[PDB]
Amino acid sequence: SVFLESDLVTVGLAVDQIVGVDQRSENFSVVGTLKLSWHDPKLGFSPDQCGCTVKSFEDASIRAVAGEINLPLPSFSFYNQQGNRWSQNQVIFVTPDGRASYFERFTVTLQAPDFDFLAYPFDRQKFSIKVDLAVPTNMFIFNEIERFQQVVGDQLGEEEW
Amino acid sequence: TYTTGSFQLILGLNAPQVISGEGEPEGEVFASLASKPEAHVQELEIRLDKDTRYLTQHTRNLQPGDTFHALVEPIGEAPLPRLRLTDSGGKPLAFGLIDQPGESVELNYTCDQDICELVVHVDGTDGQKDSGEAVYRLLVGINSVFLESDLVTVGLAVDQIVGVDQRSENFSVVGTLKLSWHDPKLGFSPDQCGCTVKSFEDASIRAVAGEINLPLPSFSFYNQQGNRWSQNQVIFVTPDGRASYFERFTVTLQAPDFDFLAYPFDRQKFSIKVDLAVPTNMFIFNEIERFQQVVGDQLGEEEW
Amino acid sequence: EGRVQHFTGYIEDGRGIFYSLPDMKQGDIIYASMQNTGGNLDPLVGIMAEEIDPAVSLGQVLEKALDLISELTAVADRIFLGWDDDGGKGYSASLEFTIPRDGTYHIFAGSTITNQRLDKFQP
Ligand SMILES: [Ca+2]
Ligand SMILES: [Ca+2]
Ligand code: NA
Ligand code: NA
Repeated sequence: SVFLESDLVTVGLAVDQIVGVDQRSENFSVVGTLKLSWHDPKLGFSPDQCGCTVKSFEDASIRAVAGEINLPLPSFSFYNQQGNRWSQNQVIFVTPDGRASYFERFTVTLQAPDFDFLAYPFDRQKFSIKVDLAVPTNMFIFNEIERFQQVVGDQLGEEEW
Repeated sequence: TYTTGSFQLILGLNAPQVISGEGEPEGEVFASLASKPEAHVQELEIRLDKDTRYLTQHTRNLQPGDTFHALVEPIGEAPLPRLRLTDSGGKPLAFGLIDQPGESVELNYTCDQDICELVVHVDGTDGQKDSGEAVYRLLVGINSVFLESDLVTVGLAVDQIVGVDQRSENFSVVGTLKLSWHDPKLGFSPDQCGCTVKSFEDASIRAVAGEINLPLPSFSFYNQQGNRWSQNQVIFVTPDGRASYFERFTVTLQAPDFDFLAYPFDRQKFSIKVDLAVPTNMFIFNEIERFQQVVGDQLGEEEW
Repeated sequence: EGRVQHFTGYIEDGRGIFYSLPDMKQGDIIYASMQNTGGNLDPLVGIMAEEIDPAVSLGQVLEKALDLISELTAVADRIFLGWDDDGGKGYSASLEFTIPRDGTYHIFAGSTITNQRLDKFQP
């Protein structure tokens, strides 16, 4: 191990509701769940201080927690985000080992000019939810895809798209 | 009633400073702790489903010099599980020794530090869950042996169903939220304020926990869309450790339990889910408070 | 009024670092204190006059899903002449050892074997 390697993050995503599509402005809106899990020995928690296995940071952005802790973390952004995102049950967990995890249910509005409505209603479309990191490949990279739940959740009656 | 909490005792022999509030330790030692011990024992029948197959229970607080015994037993012919005891950090202090006949996996320990804060573990890690119903009697003892979740009574009432988005499968509602819950660690001593009541107003249980740096039963409306307009927000705490939260609110919630297939002859479910934001092992909902009419009858109004 | 030295180091993988004491004397009393200053390290400090390698069978103790206090106690007592386990300061990561005979000794500074988690026991 003579060269310094990027620590490896396993990311996961799932969608619960396709809740809006703006066909004029070529964007849409979706509700889903975001998980990143990643092993970094550098915030190792020693247990006798807390008296626990788990240290929790709640209601803040990886970015904000990095700033508070003043160390590097795998921050990200939804790539085509329009305005603001409504994030609930936001949290980042860190165990003693240097194992860390991010969990966030969210409701985001995304620009998709991959829309073409030329053969409407016989058109077909791509909803792409791009999650980029905000740090280079040489620090963090996505290594695995976590199938933490059904990616798309089958309520079939619902039906519009 | 009797009252509870922690204290600082200053003892002085020929030292008038001690009655003046002034304790700086000096001179030759004259006093300390004055004297089987007291025992505490608990039952619990634990159950181990496919869902829950490792279980841990935080013990509460042994003095240096205290002995801890624990025993598991099968309810039916279910398998003998793995037993162990551990500190809060997870460093092991004991293991379960399966007994002479082979019916009870027992474990033993007596205590080292001026705080030993022990944690009991039982796992059904040994085999694939066949019908997921093997259940156990757990006996425990020192010489309220387990530290228990404090119990919150929650209540809700709706005054107006003020919006339904049929396209986006969500709705909006106006209502009233109350949580009442008795936690001694909250305790206000009266001579500071000069009152029975301490009030925190216009902030989220979360925010007040942060300010106070203690644990409280925070919550979230589960399917909340964006922000909620909360008015007459407040949390009350009396000296006793009795506490209450009151909040009129106006919230927008995602309900994809909508099906509009038999419109207008469809019928629907408006579900207002209130989850806690802390586990079962710290706070749980114990009662439902019917504090007012749950649904408020203005009938002329009429749309749904 | 006693004589004191400071050291700082890093335990990389669990495996420890050796510090040599030449010219130790019959009767002399060695005091050692090892405090965590970063990471999740639970310290283990020990003394031995002969270098036989702890990493291999401490490695073999890790392999056993087996109790363990007795298994580790037996191994430690056999490999070291005197030893102690970090446990913050509650386990008083520290020992006192009276030197039995003249010679060169070695103190071991490393990690113990402990469980860190409540969700599963995997030490
Ligand atoms: Ca386009
Ligand atoms: Ca539906
Ligand atoms: Na309406
Ligand atoms: Na829609």
